[PDB]
Amino acid sequence: TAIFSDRYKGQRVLGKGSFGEVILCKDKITGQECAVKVISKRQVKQKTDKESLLREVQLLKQLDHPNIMKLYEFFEDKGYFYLVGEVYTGGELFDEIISRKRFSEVDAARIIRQVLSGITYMHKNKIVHRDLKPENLLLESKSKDANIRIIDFGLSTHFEASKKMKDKIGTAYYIAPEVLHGTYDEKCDVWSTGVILYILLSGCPPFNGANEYDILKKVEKGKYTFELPQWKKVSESAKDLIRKMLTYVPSMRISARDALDHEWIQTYTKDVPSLDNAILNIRQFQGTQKLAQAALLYMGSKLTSQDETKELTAIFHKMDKNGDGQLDRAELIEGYKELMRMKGLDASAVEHEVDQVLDAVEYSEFVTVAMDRKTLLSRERLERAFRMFDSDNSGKISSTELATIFGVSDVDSETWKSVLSEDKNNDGEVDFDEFQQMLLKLCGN
Ligand SMILES: CC(C)(C)n1nc(Cc2c[nH]c3ccccc23)c2c(N)ncnc21
Repeated sequence: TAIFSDRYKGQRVLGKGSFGEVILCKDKITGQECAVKVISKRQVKQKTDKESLLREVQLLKQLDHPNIMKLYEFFEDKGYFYLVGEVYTGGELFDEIISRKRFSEVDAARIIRQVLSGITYMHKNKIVHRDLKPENLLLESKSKDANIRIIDFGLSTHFEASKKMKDKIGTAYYIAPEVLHGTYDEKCDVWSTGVILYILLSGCPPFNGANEYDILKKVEKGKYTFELPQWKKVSESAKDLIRKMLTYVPSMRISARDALDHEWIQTYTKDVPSLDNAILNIRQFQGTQKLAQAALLYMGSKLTSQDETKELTAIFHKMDKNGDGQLDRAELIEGYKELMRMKGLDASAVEHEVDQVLDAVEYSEFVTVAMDRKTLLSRERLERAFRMFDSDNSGKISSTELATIFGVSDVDSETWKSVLSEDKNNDGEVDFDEFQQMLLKLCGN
């Protein structure tokens, strides 16, 4: 088997996806940029054997469709899997819809016609997504008229899903009822696309709730209504496709192929009023999801930072021979690499990361800067998410909004209310510092 680091080099972290982090890597000869998903074998358990994974990857490489992500290579070592594929700079689909001023059924029809064309192609090759959601709908380029590329097709079949809430944010909305009970087939992707189509034309999920188990309760029952003012401006054929896509029994449910031939897809692609109420609801929804996610990733980063701060200090304590509390530049690289070796790109990137800390910055001061640089992304994303969530720029977030944020994050109502009081003002609203202080107290600080 070939080695990944010998062919590729890490450029920058693009983000966090399902089953692992996505790194922008570049080929050391041709210079081709690629987005590599790094799945840790310790944190992610396999549902299938090695021969089944190698056979699916081999097929996935030969598959090609303009609305499906392209996979180029695959590597494996003692504790990692490297899925190498194409880079898409357009970002998530919903992040683009919140920035534009006008959105209509013609935009939603062109969006879902692409998603269906991608799903139809992957169904013919006997590949299922299972966890289809807006987060997996990336745009190929920064231009407005850009193709939608679906990511993570077939990973759910070979890798076990996470039980951590930071990895399950917003999944309960789009999951099909048959997937929760065990027996399911490719029709679960039509339900998920049906839920996305519902949110594109209204901005509120069909199966909604104040917590994960309340959302799954509505999904399992399978009941939903078009009883909102925003559904009056929408056509009847759009609702007929939704009714067919959200049919409880999968055998009675429409296929991805037959959904393209529907009267709504054929009329709105081949009067069209703007859905203004849906844009504000998608904006309010997207912001709530991203702040709830950033809150959990901030709490997770503080726990791993405190865990790694004491670990790096214990490694440098043993390496200190005389006991002056100082170490050489070459020694700090051996200890910083030892911290990475114990906790699961290469030696050159590890040596560069130590030089980046030493340019700014005693080994106690080195750990303080090095560990703050690891959390720099999670601290800034939390503040940026709080600012975006606070659309009226009042600087505060009300108790009703906190209950919605903590509700999506699965933090119990009685737990965050006890933490809020440990701020005795009783204002019924909190600023960023007060919100940050609550998250710190909710993760043992
Ligand atoms: C989560 C973010 C938005 C950072 N992300 N995720 C991906 C998907 C992805 C990147 N590499 C993969 C390998 C197997 C399956 C899925 C993937 C991806 C990509 N291609 N290009 C730019 N960003 C990407």
